[PDB]
Amino acid sequence: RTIDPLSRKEWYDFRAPIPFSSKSFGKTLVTKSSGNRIASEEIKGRVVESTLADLKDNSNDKAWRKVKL
RNA sequence: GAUUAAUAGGGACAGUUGGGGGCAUUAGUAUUUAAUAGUCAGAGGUGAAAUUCUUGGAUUUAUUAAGGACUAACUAAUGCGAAA
Ligand SMILES: [Mg+2]
Ligand SMILES: [Mg+2]
Ligand SMILES: [Mg+2]
Repeated sequence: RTIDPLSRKEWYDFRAPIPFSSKSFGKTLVTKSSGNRIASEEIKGRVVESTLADLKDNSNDKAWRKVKL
């Protein structure tokens, strides 16, 4: 290996809104700020496709409901 | 002084029924393309292959947008229309 391609990558934990569990569900990858590119702002519009893996108690039976965040 | 009133036909009317028609509306993924992000070396296609596309970054992934079509699944020895 020479220079792992993810060298510049920062990770972020997803947080779910009021109906769902406050606990993070997944994590996302983004490139570091370049002085033009602002790290936080490259993520303004991203879209998360999840089950209810997102409601701790009630989740396990509903794999049938997809939620976009 | 006007025959009945055809399980003849025309008309009226009443609750329906239909994927019948004409206008408007309106959705839905899909193909194709574009944009914005990603990532990389292969994608396609075939019996094998080769023409093609690919580092100017394809195929692939996410989110939108444009544009013409088309109405899946439910869908059937079911329906409507004179037939198409
Ligand atoms: Mg469209
Ligand atoms: Mg359309
Ligand atoms: Mg029917």
